[PDB]
Amino acid sequence: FVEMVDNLRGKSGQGYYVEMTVGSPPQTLNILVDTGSSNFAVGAAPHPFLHRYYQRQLSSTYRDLRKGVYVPYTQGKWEGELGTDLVSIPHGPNVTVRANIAAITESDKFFINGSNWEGILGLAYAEIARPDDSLEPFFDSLVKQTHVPNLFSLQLCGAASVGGSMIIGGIDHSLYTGSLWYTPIRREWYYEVIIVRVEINGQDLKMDCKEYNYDKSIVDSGTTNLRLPKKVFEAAVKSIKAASSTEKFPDGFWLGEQLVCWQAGTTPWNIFPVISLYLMGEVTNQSFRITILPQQYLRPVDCYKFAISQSSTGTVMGAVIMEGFYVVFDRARKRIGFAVSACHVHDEFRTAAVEGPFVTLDMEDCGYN
Ligand SMILES: CC(C)COc1ccc2c(c1)[C@]1(COC(N)=N1)c1cc(-c3cncnc3)ccc1O2
Repeated sequence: FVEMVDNLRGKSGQGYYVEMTVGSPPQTLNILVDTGSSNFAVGAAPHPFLHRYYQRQLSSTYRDLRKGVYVPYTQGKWEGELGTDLVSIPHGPNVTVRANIAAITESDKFFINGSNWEGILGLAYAEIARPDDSLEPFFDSLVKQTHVPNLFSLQLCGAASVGGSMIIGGIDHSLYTGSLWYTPIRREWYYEVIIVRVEINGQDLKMDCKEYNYDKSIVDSGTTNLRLPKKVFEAAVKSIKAASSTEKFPDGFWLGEQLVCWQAGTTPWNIFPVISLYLMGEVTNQSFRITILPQQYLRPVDCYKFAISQSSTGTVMGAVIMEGFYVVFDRARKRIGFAVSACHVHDEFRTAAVEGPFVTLDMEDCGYN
């Protein structure tokens, strides 16, 4: 899998992208890697923000599905024309598949001014594909048409340029240390999981665990922050406020509405607590925990942004979580694996951790229905 190592690039806060080719002859595009959606959609018109775009008129293998698709989402929208074409991944497996491609023809707040990507690769399941679940997501097409095993894994490395690895069809042991610990994929739509317990500096938040997953918890490479349900965010901030009493901060800061600054080099990591999420384990009454540092949740913009935010769509384990870990999207076995990332950023005192097993009762009650 060495050829796939370091196949991800990006700029801080603008997502991680992978190089792809579409059409014959192949057209090279950079594509945002998104485990939080399920469409393969590429710019197909000369939007001023785009370095390049899909030109269907140059492709002999293009097939028109003669159908439109309309996709608003919480932070923008895109609209496009459905088709199929030959798609490959230069720094992925040595294969070419015929996949659905939405040719983006109108969008709002979708493309980023200054970014180096031109499209989005939705790695989640058909249930949330647009316009409906009969539009086969790319990864399903890949697995159906080749011998590529039904899993992929992500090592997101963070820092400005960011880098990482998407290992398609397997797992690269050089990207992590210790053991992988697996949590069940609750349902195949988003990559949905169940959080059974939350600690701040080893101190249990002591909330009904249903709150942690109201109305869902997902693993999402297409979200920057750790996003937490409102009630849980509130409780987490109160505890983090308390744990970091050494200094005082404005209420806007905890809402991600203004930065806070330290004279360069004297940033006090130590006054900031670690955060632990316990995830439902593979066995009845068994869990494991993942632990991140302030290096993960205080984002550099020396100034810093608080990168934990409140949510009305449930818990979202975005880049803030994923950058601590090597994450295995084991589709074949309906589970997601976490191990300590070989690239994660740590000091000489504390370190991101994946630890188990723990005894946790009533974990089935933590899921929302
Ligand atoms: C299945 C439905 C409900 C959600 O569907 C969508 C559709 C489009 C869509 C995105 C999601 C989004 C927003 O969050 C995620 N995961 N992808 C998304 C995220 C980014 C993004 C990611 N990271 C950093 N900056 C921007 C850019 C575009 C973008 O577009």
